[PDB]
Amino acid sequence: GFKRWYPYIDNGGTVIGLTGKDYVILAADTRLSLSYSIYTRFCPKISKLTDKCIIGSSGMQSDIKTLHSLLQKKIQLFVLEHSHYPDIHVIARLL
Amino acid sequence: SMYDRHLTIFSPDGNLYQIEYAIKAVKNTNITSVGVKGENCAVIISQKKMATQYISQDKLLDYNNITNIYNITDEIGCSMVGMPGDCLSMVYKARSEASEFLYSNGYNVNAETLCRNICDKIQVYTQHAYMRLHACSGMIIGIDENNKPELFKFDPSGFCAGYRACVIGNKEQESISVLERLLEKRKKKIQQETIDEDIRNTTILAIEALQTILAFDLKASEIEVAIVSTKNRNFTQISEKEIDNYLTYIAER
Amino acid sequence: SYDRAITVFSPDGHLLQVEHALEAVKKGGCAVAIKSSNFAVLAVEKKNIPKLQNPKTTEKLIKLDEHNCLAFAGLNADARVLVNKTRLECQRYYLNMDEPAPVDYIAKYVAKVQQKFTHRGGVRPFGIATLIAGFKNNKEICIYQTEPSGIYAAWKAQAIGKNAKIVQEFLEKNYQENMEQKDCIFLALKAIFEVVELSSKNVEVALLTEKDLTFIEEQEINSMVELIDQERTKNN
Amino acid sequence: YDRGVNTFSPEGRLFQVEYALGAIKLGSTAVGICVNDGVILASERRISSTLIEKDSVEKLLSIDDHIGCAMSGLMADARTLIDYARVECNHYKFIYNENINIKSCVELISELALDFSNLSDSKRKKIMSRPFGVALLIGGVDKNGPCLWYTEPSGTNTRFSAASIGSAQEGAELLLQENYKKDMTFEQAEILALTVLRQVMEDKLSTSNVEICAIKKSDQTFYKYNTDDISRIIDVLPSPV
Amino acid sequence: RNLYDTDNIIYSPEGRLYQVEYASEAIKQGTCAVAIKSKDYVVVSGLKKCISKLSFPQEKIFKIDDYIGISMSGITSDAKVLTKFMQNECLSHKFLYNENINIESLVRSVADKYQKNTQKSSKRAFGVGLMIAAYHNEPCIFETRPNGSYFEYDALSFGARSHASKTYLEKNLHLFEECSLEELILHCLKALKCSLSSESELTISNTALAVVGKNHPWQEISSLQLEEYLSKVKMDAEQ
Amino acid sequence: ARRYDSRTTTFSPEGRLYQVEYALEAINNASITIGLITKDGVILGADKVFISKLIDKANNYEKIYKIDKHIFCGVAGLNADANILINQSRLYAQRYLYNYNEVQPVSQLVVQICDIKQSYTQYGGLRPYGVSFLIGGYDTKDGYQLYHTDPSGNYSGWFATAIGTNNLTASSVLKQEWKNDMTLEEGLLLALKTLAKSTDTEIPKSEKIELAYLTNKDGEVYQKYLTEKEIEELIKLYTQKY
Amino acid sequence: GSIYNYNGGCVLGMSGSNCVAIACDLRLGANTFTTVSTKFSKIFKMNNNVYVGLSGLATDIQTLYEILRYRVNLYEVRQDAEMDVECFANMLSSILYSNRFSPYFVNPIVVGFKLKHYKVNYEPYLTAYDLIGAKCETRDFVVNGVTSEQLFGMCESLYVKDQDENGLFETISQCLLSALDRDCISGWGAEVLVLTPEKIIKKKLKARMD
Amino acid sequence: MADGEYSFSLTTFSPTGKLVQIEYALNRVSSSSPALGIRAKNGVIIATEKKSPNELIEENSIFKIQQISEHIGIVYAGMPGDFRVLLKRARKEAIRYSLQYGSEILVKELVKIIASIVQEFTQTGGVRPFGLSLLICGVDVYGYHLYQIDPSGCYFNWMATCVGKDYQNNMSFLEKRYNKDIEIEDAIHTAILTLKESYEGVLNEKNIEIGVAYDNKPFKILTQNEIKDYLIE
Amino acid sequence: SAGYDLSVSTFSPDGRLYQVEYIYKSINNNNTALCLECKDGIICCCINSNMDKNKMIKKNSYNRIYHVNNNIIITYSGFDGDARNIIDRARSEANTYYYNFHTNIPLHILVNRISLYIHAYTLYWHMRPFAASIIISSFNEKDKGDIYCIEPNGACYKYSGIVIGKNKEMFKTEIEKKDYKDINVRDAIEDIYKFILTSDDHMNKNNLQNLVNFSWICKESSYEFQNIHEEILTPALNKAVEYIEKL
Repeated sequence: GFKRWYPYIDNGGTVIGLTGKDYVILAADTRLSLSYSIYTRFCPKISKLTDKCIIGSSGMQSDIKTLHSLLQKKIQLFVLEHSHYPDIHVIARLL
Repeated sequence: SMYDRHLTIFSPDGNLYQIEYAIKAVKNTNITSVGVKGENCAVIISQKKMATQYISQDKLLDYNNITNIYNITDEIGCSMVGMPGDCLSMVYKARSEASEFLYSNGYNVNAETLCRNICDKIQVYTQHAYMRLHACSGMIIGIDENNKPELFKFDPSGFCAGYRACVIGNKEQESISVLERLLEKRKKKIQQETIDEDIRNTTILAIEALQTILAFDLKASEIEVAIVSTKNRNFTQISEKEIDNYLTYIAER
Repeated sequence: SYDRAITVFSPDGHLLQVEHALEAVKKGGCAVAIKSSNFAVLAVEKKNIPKLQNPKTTEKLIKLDEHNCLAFAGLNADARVLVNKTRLECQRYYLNMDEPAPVDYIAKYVAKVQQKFTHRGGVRPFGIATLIAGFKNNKEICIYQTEPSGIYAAWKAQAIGKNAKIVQEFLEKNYQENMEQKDCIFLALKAIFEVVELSSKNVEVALLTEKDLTFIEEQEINSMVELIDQERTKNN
Repeated sequence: YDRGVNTFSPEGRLFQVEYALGAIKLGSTAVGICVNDGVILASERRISSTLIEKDSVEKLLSIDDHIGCAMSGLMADARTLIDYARVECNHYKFIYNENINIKSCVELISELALDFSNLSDSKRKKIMSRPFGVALLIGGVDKNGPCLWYTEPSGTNTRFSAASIGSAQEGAELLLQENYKKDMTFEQAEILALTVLRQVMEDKLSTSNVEICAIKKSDQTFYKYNTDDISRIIDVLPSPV
Repeated sequence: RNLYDTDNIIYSPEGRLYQVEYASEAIKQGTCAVAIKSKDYVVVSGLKKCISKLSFPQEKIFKIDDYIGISMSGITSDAKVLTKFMQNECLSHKFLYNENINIESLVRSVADKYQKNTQKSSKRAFGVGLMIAAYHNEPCIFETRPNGSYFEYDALSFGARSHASKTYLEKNLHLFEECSLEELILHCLKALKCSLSSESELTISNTALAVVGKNHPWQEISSLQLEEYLSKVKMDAEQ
Repeated sequence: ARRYDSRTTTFSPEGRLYQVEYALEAINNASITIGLITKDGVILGADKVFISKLIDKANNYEKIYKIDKHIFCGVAGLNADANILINQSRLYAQRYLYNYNEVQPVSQLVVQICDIKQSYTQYGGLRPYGVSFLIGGYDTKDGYQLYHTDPSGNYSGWFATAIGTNNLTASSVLKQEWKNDMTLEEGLLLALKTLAKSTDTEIPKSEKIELAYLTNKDGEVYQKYLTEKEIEELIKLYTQKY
Repeated sequence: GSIYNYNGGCVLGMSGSNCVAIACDLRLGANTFTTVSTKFSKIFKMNNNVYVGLSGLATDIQTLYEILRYRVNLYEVRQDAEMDVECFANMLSSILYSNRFSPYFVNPIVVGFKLKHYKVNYEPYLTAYDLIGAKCETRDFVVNGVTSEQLFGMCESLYVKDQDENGLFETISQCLLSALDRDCISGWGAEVLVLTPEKIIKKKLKARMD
Repeated sequence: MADGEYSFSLTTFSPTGKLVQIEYALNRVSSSSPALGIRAKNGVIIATEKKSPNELIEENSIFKIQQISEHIGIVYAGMPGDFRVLLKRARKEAIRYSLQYGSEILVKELVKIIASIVQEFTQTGGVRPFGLSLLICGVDVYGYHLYQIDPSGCYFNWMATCVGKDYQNNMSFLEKRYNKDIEIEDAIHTAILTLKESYEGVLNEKNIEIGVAYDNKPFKILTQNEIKDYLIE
Repeated sequence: SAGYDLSVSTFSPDGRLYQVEYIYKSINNNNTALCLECKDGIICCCINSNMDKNKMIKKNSYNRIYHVNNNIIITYSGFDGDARNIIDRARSEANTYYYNFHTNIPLHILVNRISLYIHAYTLYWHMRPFAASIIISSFNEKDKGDIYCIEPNGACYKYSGIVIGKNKEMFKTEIEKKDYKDINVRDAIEDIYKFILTSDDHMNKNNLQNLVNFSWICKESSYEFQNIHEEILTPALNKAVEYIEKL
């Protein structure tokens, strides 16, 4: 017979954050891997959400891309419906 | 009420005037079809004429495409007279009914049962107020499972019946008289016919009947003739050349 | 499923179906509810053919749940369906909160149902007005009155149904606060008989306390009716 | 009647919406005033009799901590709209962890009000079978400071610095137009509100026939006025001449 | 009596749909808007209706997407439903395909939304018109009607007494193609002023103005720049 | 299509429901149905409408119907509507038995069927049921019971009552003659008297009479639908007693 | 099968001359070895000519009995007659099959009289079922329940054709008791119903209680 | 359409309490070709007038007497399409009963189910009533039955009856010569004589259909030759 | 009329459906569309003369000629929204046919399906019937041209050349003079421009450029849909115009 297909894969990579008094650093490596092979050496893990807010993710690349794009869509819709850009805290609750 | 002639509801005398008006709409098309049964065959003859409707007939119209005879299955065809949208709709309903029957039961529907199922469908239009009646009257022919021809006719009221011969069109009392005379004249012979002789006689009777009804000289290009027999159980039209030969024989007699 | 808008705005800006429901309510019997320190008296006209109709069957003063009762005027069948909906909601509230439903919550629910039936396709409004007596969560006694439009208010004393204006005006100039049970009962009887024939068999009276809903006995009503007849004859 | 609810008139106006507009001209009069320090809502209450409990009936409801509302027209419809606004404002608060902007609440209310038009099946299906026949004044304080908004059965929302609704709408609006000023401080806003209400109220102004609420910019918290506050405003009022 | 204007699915003996035509009539009652375009820019200008002295002017133009904006005339709630639909279609297209939607396809979808509301007795036509201005490989202006038709324009105007603005636009249509953004704005504002009531004037309060072009995302004009433009318009009107 | 809607569930300018008034007119135009409670059981009697001598008059009761073992009804109004609602009420009684493992109290059954009728008056766009029911039964909670329902979903309990045509005369006869403790025989004779007086005659006719009663004897409830012979015997007794 | 061992129990039907008998054990088991009741009858009267014996899972016994009572009562009120035993048997088969894939865990028997109106002749009628409604019409005896093998042996060995009511009672009671004495999860009393067209005799046997 | 706001009753009460649509369906029936049934001692007969419009139609294609199951037959007076629909429904209900209970559907049960179906069409939204009356005859354990079903959904139990045109005079003629103790042959002769007294002119084996259920036998439709034999006398 | 013309589902006592006739009147009042079979292709032309006073419309932006599979021309006269609806349905049927069978939907089957779709909106009392007539046509080497015209009543007929919409009678009178089965599409262009000049009095040689849509399926276009280039329409327009101004 055929085994049930597993819908998860870890594409690897790290995201690192560090706050300051008036700044925040978010860094991420760009490798995209599959098991012990490299799909590509350049797959950015950080997406810009607002002028003052970005998001960085690690895990399954298809999920990360869909989630970043969904969050960007929701935020643009929020901007159109409510006339202002959501603060980082609003986005945190929404995520 | 004031709307008893608008919906399919009874009027004070018990009539459903919408059914009568749909039948009149069929009559208004000015199209005449005739079906005739033989001993081992059946024929339908119709005018290759556009139904009198809002638009008229252009000289750029492709007259070969004008028809009122359709195949339901390989072995079952029909004439559909009435509003062309309704006639096409009834053709598709009949085709789907036949196909569903075949799949469900593993054998082809015969003409009688297909007519009765179609009329079951039409009755729903006659009882539900929100649906318009299909202004369409039809004739269905086929060869049943005992190698006998069938001739059945339905009309907008959902009433169907088998016939020795039938006419759809404007006049139908005088058409019935003409057909009765032709049938008794054919019956009074006692010689036994061959299959081919039977088919020839049936087709000639159908053509002569349509001609005596319409009261003018039929041109082979303006009429269509379809046959089913025990020699060839497929519902097939005949060529314009064979129709012309039948017409030349009829005229010279 | 039928979906036509039955209640619509007339050119004047009125919901004529709601006003016709109000007419139905005005064709009902009179009901009076009076409030006190920790009890309420509810009374309602009785109509019953003598010796043939059974009086114990028809119920215009009914118990929703442990602590809430209801009187109504207007169409009986509408009232029965609305009352069963209200009992169901009482129990649903108890299940979802682990506490019995307060009186104000139930009044708001009843008014919401009536409003909703003025604002949904394919339904007509309830032809009933209701008086709801019960306890709030602070154990305070309250009386609410709802109407077919869905509007409600709390009252110290109120009458609904046919001839409700006469009863209302009477109650205005005769109602005191923190009256004793017997005096509140007597006031309710006087209010109801302001517009209904004087008789014991023409009125049903109940008293609402924290404990339960208790209907006043026949003999007590007859004695109070004799008192009313005496005061009437002596006043004439 | 003969028509359907979605019919246009020959001048391109929905008959039902126009009729609903004639229902909002009824009821107690309310006035909203929005100045820099906050927004004030004041309404007259039309007590039908001494037997009615004043606490029960109220024309100034709070939609959220930072939003209040005055209403006119059909009170059952108004309560339906207000309950919907409360649910929606709290859902916004849950999914965004912040107070909803007043204008967004007004938009939600207006869409609910117009739902009878059956214009689109997106999200919930049509349930309301007619307009609401309610006009509202919705004031509150959001990140943009105090603001006063007006919504009516046609679904148009308009922002005001001061406005009025109810039976005495026109007289109150005349008084507001000629007296309102932008740099007005809060106490002067209260004085103006009660002066207008007293001038247009059939009864004589007093602590029991007038209700007040304010949403000050200092704390963005809807606050109801008890008897002491109304007493102070009344006793600081001008002469009735 | 008409006997044919009661329901939206009924043709009159002349082949007309009266309910849809009434929905269109609603459009002529709105405030005036003007859209004109050069080879690189589309300028949209409209009048903001004021209810009373103490009221804030109503909003006339709306952003749909980075390079798409609309103006409307007619029933505001209808326009809001359509605005939400367009914003969602654009954002969903960006989400799915990572590109800015084709403006023709969006306008066709809007017109089909219009059309579906005219075929059933349980619906009514949207009682609003949409003027759509975008830059997608070129400036473009579209109009959508309650009957489900849409048209592309080089200059467009509708609303109450928009025939004066249309006269102005027809007169100067030849100029708009080659004129600079400043000149295009002046032309749009003058066309809008041509629809003004006698006593009225164009002010920062009651005038909505947006630009969108090749490298210029949809953007409303600020009060200071708008005021300078209005002053220039008045000065060259005095001439 | 709204032009064809008759608006059945719409209030009238006086808070009336016209379809319900007309259904009540139809019920008033139906043959008399009477009922009364003795100490021995509930009696239901009815006048049969003549159609032809060729109707099959054997075991053919058309106005009194068994709903359950302890419940049975009399009908006044449209017989087909009544057949629908009788089927429904039989279902309701059996459903109560299924859910609770005990027979349904009579008032609960009456309430369920009356809810059906009220719902037709309030929801939808259909005409109401044109039937009045005289529902009688026995249960341990309330003893012998008798109820009257109308198209509006209304009902009420009675010690004796009549519905259908000329219910005024029958009701007056019952009010004069009905007593608080009657025996089954006295009840049946009184039922025959009121049936005869409402049909404008003096000696009733067996062919035109349906009589049934419902007794709780020795702990079980039993229903007797009197035949033409038993009714003939009772008619003889009535003509003796009057 | 373990589900059927949860409660235990069995039922037995037998016919004589113008008589028929139905018998069951009285135990309600739990967890296959704990006796929680000794008056749990598996025999149910549908009407005077139709009885059903329901062995198996007690919850399913009660549920199916309630369904059957509902159906019989509706049929008989609509028709104004007593349901014929064969119609009832076919109906029970159809009800069991309607749950073909999530069945009631029951092992029914039907015992009664088939009436053949000329006077009236009363022909004994017996049928045994499986849980999905397969039917076995028989003239001598029917069995069902976890004790089926023992009952089959006892009946095959002891059944005697055309016995009178007393002989029928003795035979069916002996068959039931001997079968029960070999079952760990059945017994604790036996009820025996002997049917004739005129009377029903209900007996409780002095049986083993271990 | 069917559902939605467009589902409202087309049959409604008039001020006098009458449901006029049912009356109009009744008129439609009273204008239809006569039918009748007779309950005899050991059988029940249903007979109908089947008058061929023209010599072209095939009589066998028109059968106004149909079998619902073994032992149950049906004839109608009124609209034939309605009859076809109701006959299909009756056959379906007969087999549904047979699947549940194994045996054949009792005549009363079938009649009640079909009457309820007919009644639905006088109350449900968006439809007209059926324009016909049905006579249902059959034999079961409980004897022989002859039932009529009216457009309203009321059903009657008959010893003998006639529906369709001239049915008052036909019923007078039939009650003049019906007794409970007739035989099958006498009943068939009486049915033929009634249909002759109604029909104008001369009847024959083509102008009428006859169906019998007698001596606990399956329902059968008399052939042309059998009826001709009945017509010889 | 007489109350029988308020619904598409009520026959009049004379057997006519009046809502359908009113739709026909609407279509006959609308702009003109024609399709013509030539020797080596079919040629379609839409004359948008109703828009002659719409001076600000973007030049050549309103086109009523669409295509299905890049080899079937579909055009209309009547409401634009209804026509777009029907064209969407035509394309949806083509997609479904391809999905089921992996070959393009034959023209006549597609015509039947479209006509049935249209006819279904004439059957119920709550749906507005489509106010548009449709021309659907194709052309290939072995079969020559196929032109079908679908009516609002749902009747589809086959033509060698068809004119729908306003002034169709005069256009037909002009078309019928010559047998175009022996003329090439390029040569037919000038004839069509001449017919437009003569028959539509709203059309002059000034607005002929921006008011006429031209498309064809011919040998030159490899028997696939194509809008006729302006470099072909220009000489033909000029020649028709000078010829007309001569007489």
